Amino acid sequence: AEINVEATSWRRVEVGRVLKLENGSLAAIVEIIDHKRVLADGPSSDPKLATPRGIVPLSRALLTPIVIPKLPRGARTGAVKKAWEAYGVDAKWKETNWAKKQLQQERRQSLTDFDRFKVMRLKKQRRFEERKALAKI
Amino acid sequence: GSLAFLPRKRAARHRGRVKSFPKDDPKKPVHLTAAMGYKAGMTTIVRDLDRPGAKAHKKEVVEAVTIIDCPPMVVVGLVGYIETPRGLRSLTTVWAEHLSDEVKRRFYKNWYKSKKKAFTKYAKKYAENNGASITRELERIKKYCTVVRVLAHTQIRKTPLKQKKAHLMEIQINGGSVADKVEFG
Amino acid sequence: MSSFESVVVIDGKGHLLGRLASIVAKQLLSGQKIVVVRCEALNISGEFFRAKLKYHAYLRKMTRYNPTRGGPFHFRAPSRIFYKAVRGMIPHKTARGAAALERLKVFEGVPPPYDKKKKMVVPQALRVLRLQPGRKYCTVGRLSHEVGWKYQDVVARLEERRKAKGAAYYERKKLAARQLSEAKKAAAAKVDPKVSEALAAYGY
Amino acid sequence: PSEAGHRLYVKGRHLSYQRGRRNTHPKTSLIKIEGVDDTAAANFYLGKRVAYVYRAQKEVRGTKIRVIWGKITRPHGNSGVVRAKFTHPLPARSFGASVRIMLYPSSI
RNA sequence: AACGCGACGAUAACCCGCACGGUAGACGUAUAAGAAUAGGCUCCGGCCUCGUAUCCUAGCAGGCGAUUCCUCCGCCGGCCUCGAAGUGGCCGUCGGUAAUUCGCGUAUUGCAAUUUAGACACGCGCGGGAUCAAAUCCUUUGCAGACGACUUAGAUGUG
RNA sequence: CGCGGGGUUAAGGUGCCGGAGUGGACGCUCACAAAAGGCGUUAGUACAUCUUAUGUACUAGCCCUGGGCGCUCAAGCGU
Repeated sequence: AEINVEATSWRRVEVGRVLKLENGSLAAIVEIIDHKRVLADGPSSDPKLATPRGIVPLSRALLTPIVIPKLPRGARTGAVKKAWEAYGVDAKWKETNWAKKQLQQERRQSLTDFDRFKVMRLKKQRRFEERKALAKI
Repeated sequence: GSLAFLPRKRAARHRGRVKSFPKDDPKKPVHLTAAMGYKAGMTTIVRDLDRPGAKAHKKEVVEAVTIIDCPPMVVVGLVGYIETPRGLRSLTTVWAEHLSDEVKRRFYKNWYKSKKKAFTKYAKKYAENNGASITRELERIKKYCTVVRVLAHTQIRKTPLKQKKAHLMEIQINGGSVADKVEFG
Repeated sequence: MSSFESVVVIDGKGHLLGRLASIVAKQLLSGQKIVVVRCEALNISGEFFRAKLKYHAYLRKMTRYNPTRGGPFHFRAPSRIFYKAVRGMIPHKTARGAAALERLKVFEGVPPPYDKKKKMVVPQALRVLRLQPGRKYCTVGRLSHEVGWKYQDVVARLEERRKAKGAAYYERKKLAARQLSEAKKAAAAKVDPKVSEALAAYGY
Repeated sequence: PSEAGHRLYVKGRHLSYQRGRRNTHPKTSLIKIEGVDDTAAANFYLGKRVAYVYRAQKEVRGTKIRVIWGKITRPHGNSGVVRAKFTHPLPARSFGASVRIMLYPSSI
């Protein structure tokens, strides 16, 4: 009576699932409209992560592993903000690897030409300790 | 006349290409696939028939046969064939020492005007130790080819004919892995 | 994102025929050299038998074809089925059109120049990105094999050999991935950590 | 030794002239700048100098290199293609040939 | 396929004169798993929207001498490897070699007017004196022959 | 409707040939002729059972029968 099934465990869409829009802002689903549209809201204190309450097309969105546990359905902006601060969505999103890639990307894009000359010089110094280590092993 | 043979055209080659070989499987023993002979003549045979269902059982069929002379076949060369999306192709061919006289006059056209230096720097390559190339060439046959045909000729010097020019064809070795049929070759 | 390459090699597996042909023909006219490998692994949408009528329909509307250049010749290999697609998308009666086809170079399987090189993919012509999941599709290899292509088992066996060589390539790349990651961890203790934070504050 | 490049230009390709179905006007040319994909990126390259460099198989100044100079006038389409006007129109057989887009005049 | 192709055998030189140094488009023209997309990878810790990545990248178009480093690159040999339309690895010789820290010269090319720098085919291509190797022709032959056409055999020999 | 430079358009178009979107939203489809045959799919209407989800007939789509290349979560149709 042993069953070994290796299938794909996708992420549910549900009330409480927070999702990522393309502008870098998060929103918590509070009621599902159709198979293609849900209505969501992000009450984050961060100006970069805030999202107005409204319809989010799921094609434009991306499902994140974070989920609010017992978010009531159709909860108004105050009630989602209460669950937002209690569960700490912003802290969990910063730990999420998707945000580190975003923060790496933004810091890379803000590099000026003179700070680009550091990195060319600076990776060269780091690379030199890499090669005597690589030649050792 | 049959449409499968018309339009009628002369054979562009006197010997005639075999055009088809039996299919090869490794499980059989190593053996060759063809030989050349010389049409000497034809005679009469009486035979004790033992064919079931035949009213001529245990009786004397009179039949006509042909006598095809077959001189011992001197083996001179080996060829290996590699498989390509544009069909089969020659990857390489290899020969031996001491190539006999009548096989060069096939390689030539005017024996008497020309002088005898066919296969000279090839035999010099065999004697002056480029053996790594023959080690390269024989192993190249082992590793890559999938069809190996041997190169051998008949000898006029044994058979009663007024010619002296030899006759070359390629004869396959089937029945084995690619490793076995080259060491035999 | 609109980068100019010397030659770009397109893997043909899982790519739709005419969408790959339309993208390739625009790059050839723009001045890009194209090499297509695995033309036997291309895909044509719809069931196999729908591909059979349009093969029979093309031979219908042409009285007295040339046996060597056209007619059923074009369907007798997968490489030249694709070449027939790109040629109808390019002004072949102009010298600009002839020049664009000389930039193209199509193959069945992966020849030895191009198995050591990098094979890219075209997202806008991928079958699994453009076709609905329930829709049925055919392979151009089995289209040409049922027309008269003779080397389907040939290109198969050379490809299963190429996988075996590729298996040894990863096993060498595995060991390089161990040593590179180990050397990164090993030299990080003596990496002068005034400068390690400098790279982290710059994105590297 | 440096072992570095010396390129100070963006690479481009001469696509075609300004044309309809069948009426081509040679006095304006179409350039695909490498890296530009929207009309927004094309707005950076407007009024930048553009050179077409080729070889002629005769030395007139000790060199077989000849240059035709021009400028990027306006964006074209939605895909970042730009319109270029040169002192003389580009040949015709340069359709799909390299074009050097300089970074001057600069407003950065 | 006489206007497709592969392998192999045998294969043209010195002297004198004299004319010039292409390519539908190099400028870092760097990057090899396979396979699936109702899954997959792995260092077995974990990881995958994102190639928005990785390598390389400073100096007279990149000098000289140091301090200083045994890192990187290149050429020849050896050992192996690569054949679907052939190539890379390792070792050794030699040459160069900002990971770090300096002292020397660049100008008046006078505020832009070509950044005259790669790869391949042979250096482009020619006229008179100068040498092998074959074939065509010749004689002959008959398994071939309407005529052409085809095939033997002629130079030392089982002629 | 004179000869030129620049800008904007109409009718038509923006997958390639071909300048311009493999653009965005929502559905449907896999190729003569009649109240015609569909145990193909979707959309709507009218009747009947039910702790005492269904099953019968229609209406509307649109399909099976009655320029090249190529396309099918379209490069087809409607807005």
